[PDB]
Amino acid sequence: MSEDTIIGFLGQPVTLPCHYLSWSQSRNSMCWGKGSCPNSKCNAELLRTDGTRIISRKSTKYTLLGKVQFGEVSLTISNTNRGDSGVYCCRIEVPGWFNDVKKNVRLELRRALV
Repeated sequence: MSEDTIIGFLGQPVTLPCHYLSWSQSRNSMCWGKGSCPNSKCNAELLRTDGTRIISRKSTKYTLLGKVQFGEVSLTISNTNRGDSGVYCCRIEVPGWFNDVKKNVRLELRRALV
């Protein structure tokens, strides 16, 4: 496929898309990280859930605005700066081996009439 790319401003919020309406608190967990998806878990982890909610975070820059129990786990970065560009990884953890859903998301950050 094509992966998906998000265009956003600087000093402004941004939301990386990522769902899984197939979600279950009793079996699913999830993490966001900077960079392409590793072979296991997230690298430069920025957000982590436990099936029903956020359990860890890199800082109050990252947050999940949707509902974690309904698979709405789209990352929302708070103040954005040119440093946040790049590929991010959304990894929805499905148990067993080899079944996880990894999704790489690019993020371009531009300026306006400033």
